[PDB]
Amino acid sequence: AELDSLLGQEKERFQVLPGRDKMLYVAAQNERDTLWARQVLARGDYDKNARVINENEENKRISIWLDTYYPQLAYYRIHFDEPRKPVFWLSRQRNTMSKKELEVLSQKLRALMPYADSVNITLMDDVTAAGQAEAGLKQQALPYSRRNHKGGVTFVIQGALDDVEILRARQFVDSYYRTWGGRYVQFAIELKDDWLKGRSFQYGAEGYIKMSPGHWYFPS
Amino acid sequence: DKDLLKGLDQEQANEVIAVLQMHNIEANKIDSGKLGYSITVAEPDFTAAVYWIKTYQLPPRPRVEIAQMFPADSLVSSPRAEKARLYSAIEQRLEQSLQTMEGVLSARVHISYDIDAGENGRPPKPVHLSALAVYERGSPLAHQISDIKRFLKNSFADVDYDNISVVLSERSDAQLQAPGTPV
Amino acid sequence: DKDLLKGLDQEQANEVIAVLQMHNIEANKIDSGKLGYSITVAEPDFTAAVYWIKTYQLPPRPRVEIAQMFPADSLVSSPRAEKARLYSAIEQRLEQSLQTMEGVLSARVHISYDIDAGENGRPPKPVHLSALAVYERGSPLAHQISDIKRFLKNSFADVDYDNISVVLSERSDAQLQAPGTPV
Amino acid sequence: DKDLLKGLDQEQANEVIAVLQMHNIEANKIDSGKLGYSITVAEPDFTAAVYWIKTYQLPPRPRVEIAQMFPADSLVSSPRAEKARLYSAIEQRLEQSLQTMEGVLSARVHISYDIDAGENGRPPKPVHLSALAVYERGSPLAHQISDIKRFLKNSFADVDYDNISVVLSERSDAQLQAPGTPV
Amino acid sequence: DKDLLKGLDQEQANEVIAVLQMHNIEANKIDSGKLGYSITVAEPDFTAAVYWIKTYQLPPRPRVEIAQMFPADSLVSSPRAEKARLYSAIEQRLEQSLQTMEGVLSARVHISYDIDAGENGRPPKPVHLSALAVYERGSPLAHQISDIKRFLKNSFADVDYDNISVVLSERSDAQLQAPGTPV
Amino acid sequence: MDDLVFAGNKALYLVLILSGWPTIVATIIGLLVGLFQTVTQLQEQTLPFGIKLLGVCLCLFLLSGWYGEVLLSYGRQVIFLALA
Amino acid sequence: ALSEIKSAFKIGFYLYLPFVVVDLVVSSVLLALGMMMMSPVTISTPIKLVLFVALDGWTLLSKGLILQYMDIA
Amino acid sequence: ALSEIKSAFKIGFYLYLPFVVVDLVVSSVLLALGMMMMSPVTISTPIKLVLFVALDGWTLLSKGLILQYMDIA
Ligand SMILES: CCCCCCCCCCCC[N+](C)(C)[O-]
Repeated sequence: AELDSLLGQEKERFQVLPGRDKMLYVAAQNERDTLWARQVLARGDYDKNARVINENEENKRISIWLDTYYPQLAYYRIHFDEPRKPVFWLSRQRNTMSKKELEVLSQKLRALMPYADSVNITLMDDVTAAGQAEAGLKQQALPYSRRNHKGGVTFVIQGALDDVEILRARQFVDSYYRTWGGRYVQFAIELKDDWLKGRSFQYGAEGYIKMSPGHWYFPS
Repeated sequence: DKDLLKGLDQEQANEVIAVLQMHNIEANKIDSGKLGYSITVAEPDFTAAVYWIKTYQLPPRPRVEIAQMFPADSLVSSPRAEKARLYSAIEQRLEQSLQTMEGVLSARVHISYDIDAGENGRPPKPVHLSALAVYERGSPLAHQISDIKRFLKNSFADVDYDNISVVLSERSDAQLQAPGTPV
Repeated sequence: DKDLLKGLDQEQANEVIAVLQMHNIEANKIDSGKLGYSITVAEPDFTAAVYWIKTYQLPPRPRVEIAQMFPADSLVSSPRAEKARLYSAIEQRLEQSLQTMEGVLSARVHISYDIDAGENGRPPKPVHLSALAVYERGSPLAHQISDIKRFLKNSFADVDYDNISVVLSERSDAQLQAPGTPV
Repeated sequence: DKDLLKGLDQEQANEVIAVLQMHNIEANKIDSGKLGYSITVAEPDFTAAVYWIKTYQLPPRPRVEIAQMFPADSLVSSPRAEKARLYSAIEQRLEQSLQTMEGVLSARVHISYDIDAGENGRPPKPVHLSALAVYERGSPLAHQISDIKRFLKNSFADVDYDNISVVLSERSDAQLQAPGTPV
Repeated sequence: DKDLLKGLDQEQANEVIAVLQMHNIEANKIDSGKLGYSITVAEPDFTAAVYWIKTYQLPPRPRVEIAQMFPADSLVSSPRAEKARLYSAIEQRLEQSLQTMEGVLSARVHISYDIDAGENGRPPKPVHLSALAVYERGSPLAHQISDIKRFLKNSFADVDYDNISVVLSERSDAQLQAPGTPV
Repeated sequence: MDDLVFAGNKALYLVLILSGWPTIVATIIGLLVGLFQTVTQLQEQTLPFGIKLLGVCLCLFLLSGWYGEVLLSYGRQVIFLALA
Repeated sequence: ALSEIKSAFKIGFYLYLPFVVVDLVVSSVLLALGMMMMSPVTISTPIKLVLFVALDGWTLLSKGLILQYMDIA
Repeated sequence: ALSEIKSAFKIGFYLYLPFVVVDLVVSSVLLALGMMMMSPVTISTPIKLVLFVALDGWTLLSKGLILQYMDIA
């Protein structure tokens, strides 16, 4: 009675991989599927050892290990489109390593992932990342401000946004985050009430708002 | 077999069954007539079934509508009760109309009850509306919010596009394959 | 066979059948008379049938009309109640007239109830109207909105084309072939 | 044979039969007296008949008239109620008059119920009228709208041609040949 | 076996079982019908079960809703009572609507009851709202607070984003494996 | 007009209902106490005159706690109609 | 002058109605108790006073009368 | 002025109650004696007068009114 026979009728929903640790690994695509699988093991329908895994869990676990042994490494994300050969994206500018050091890193990652045969390390450009973010916000016609720091970029999107804007912003941010993660570029979205509706005012270098006749407000 | 719940309504029981099947728990529905429905599961699945029943706070409540608080069996109704019943009927008739639009599966609507004061000697306040709706997969949500706003705006004497909030979402993946039976 | 629902009436049962057949689920309707109709399906389809019943929130509600909140049985009733009944009858008569135009399959109408105020000491506000309708396939919707607006404008003392919202949609594809029986 | 509907009225059954025959579905009407009429079809046609019943929302309602909301058989009447009955009868008498014109098959009329305010303290508003009608094939619609407008204008104290809306349409093709019987 | 609790209802029993299972205590639920449910455990686990029953203050006493203090069914009512029932119905209808959003497992909502002043003569005061909600694991909480605020803002005549508090949390780890039986 | 018509009908109606229940209930009591003389003289209603005398005050007090609310609602309604 | 007088009588009419209701009800209850000979004025008058103070009729009248002419916000 | 009047009615309300009670007692006694065809007012007005004077109602009333506004000492 193989494990694949126990997961259901839809076969291609899951992928079973043997590991050097003498344990079966079940690769899932999302939380719902993850729990659909975990139930089988927790019920005890299978007699040998098995484990369930997914991309978000593995990214978190590996980042927690990196925090301890490489506390200054600049990197983006690990992609598991092909689970036998993950791809690890590192910053070209912020890192400084030799080829030997990169190889050592590769081998230690391979020891953390007993289901993978090798890990490919690829160097990506930060300017590219930041540019794709800004281009996407322009494409969506959102209002924004950009702030630059030594190791990160922050985009502030705040005001009296409309429903359409909220929806399109949410969709875009969700798309970008899945590609680049949240380490280098951050988006801050904030709603605030419109002070200016229905009031006459001067705008320019010397703006002010008439709160009413006889009352001047000078923000600065 | 262990008893989870008894004396359920038809529309509670079907919701529990749906939630357990989603998590791969095979369940059974039994009818006792005047005693209602009973739900049962196997022992290996009992723990999980308990955890999910708690986490979703099942069985579900009856659904609440403002007109229940002001039953028309009255010797006298104040202005306040009549106006409340009125608005609580409009809310329901709007939801029932939105479900007829193309591709909408379900929706909910809310109206700002000014009726919590009579406007007694006071100028009237404008109306605000909120709506939630669920769409079929592959729908251009951005392009469909416009239709809803346009439709709601003219349903009332004075409404501004600024005062209408609309939130849309897509249906989740379909649960077609049956759960596995414990070995 | 597993029981999905009991005690339905005729118009609830026919809706449940229509929805399940659309998704390729063969279902059976049984009549128990004073006990109503029952719906049954095969085991291989039980899971899917449950999921769709949840997704569409079946069985459907009874249809709501504002005249139900203000029964004409009442021995004395205020001018507000009467004005509400009046409007809630005009709405229905309009829907029934639109359903006679060429190509319309079904429709809905909504009117701005200014009776949310008595308009005491104040001028009465202008009327606003909203309408939904479904057309036969191959109809020039753009050219047909004009007729509806023209027809609605004159049903009230003061209405502007700007205050009339109209939303149209086409009928979905016809379900003519029967679903397959489980092997 | 599978049962579609039970307990229909005569005028509901004939409408259903008409709609099914138009789509090539052979149906049978059975009379149970106090239990009403029943409609049945063959299995190969069951699916289609269900889908059409949902698409048209059969069986049809009764027909609403505003006088039904303010019955003459009632112990009390406000002036508003009397005024409503009056208008509701004028409408029906116009509908019955137009059908005697040459070529008109059927018609419907609507009047602006200005009575939804008392016209107290204020000058009364002018009347507005709307009419729908259906003509036999080969009729000059353009040359016939003039007659209708002329006729309607003088039925009220103050009406302008600008305030009268008229919509005309032709009869669809005749359904003369019988549907084919399932093999 | 030692008796922990007797005469429980169905919801209290399932709550206790859930809490005990989380801490690895195997418990049994017994039904005595008119006498309710009873919970029992083994002696080696009696001490622990006692300590947790105290620490969580079990069994849970039932949910409070403000309409319970001013029960609608009465011979008499007063403006304060009516206004209270109204607000206590809007609260419940909003919570029931939020639980339909994508990912939300449960939520709770609170409204500022200004009715503790009559708001007669004294001018009425602006509304404040608070909400708690629990999400499925892997949800961008930061990006989801905006939607909630947007939705709530338009449910009332006068609300500022500054006056709406929202607190979100994720679901805890799932309890799927059964506890071990004492040796 | 229609406001004057409404408030007048509502007055006649309120009189009919508020005077209904007391006289029906008193009829039922007086009937059953007259009938069960057919078994026993049933002194314990009417013999303790002090208790019969207290009963009237008790009845009037309780009744006012059910009707004053109604009259208050009616009063507010008519004043609103008169001035607004 | 004439239109004002008329509108005043109209108001007075509405003010009378609830007290008329009281005056009838109290008599019918005294007849139900058989005390046919007692004059009901002795009991109806205090009820009327109670009703008027609980209704706070002076505040309502004084406010609404001014509201008919002024506009206050 | 509009608040003073309302206070006056509030006070007088509570003073009416005991006299009402006395009227009910008299009527019930005449019925229990069956001495039906006598109007009770003729009997109860002497009783109300003698009772209130014998208790100096006017004195207590005057003190109770002044003590809202002064201390007599
Ligand atoms: C003998 C009892 C008399 C009770 C009179 C109550 C006032 C009725 C005023 C007329 C009300 C009916 N209305 C407005 C249609 O005339």
